[PDB]
Amino acid sequence: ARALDLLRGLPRVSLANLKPNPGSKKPERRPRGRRRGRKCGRGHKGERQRGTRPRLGF
RNA sequence: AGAAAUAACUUUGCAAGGAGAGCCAAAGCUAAGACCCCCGAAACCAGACGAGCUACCUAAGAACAGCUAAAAGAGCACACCCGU
Ligand SMILES: [Mg+2]
Ligand SMILES: [Mg+2]
Repeated sequence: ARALDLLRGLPRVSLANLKPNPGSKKPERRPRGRRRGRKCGRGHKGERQRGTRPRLGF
């Protein structure tokens, strides 16, 4: 084929070369820094923030 | 001191079928990736431990000078007790 000819002049494939397909492994989000975490997205004081808002549909 | 589903979005496989039984299917299924904090009440209920402090009670013991007065929850006043 065409690509199979490309592989001949590249380095050997091994577990040091692999990669995920771009766009698959979305990066993670952690509350650290001035953007992600100062209130970590939970908003001002209120039962929204503490994780105590009424049941779904109240 | 940011743990996780329901959908959605992205990338793969296979595609009228997907999935290694059960499930879904009028382009859908299978897989992965992403997203939901920490400290703090007065309390409540159950079972234990406490009357060597203090409140009261029981058994058997102990103390209460001297003076005045004689059988009195008597007067002055030590030990003793209390705490204006
Ligand atoms: Mg996380
Ligand atoms: Mg006693």
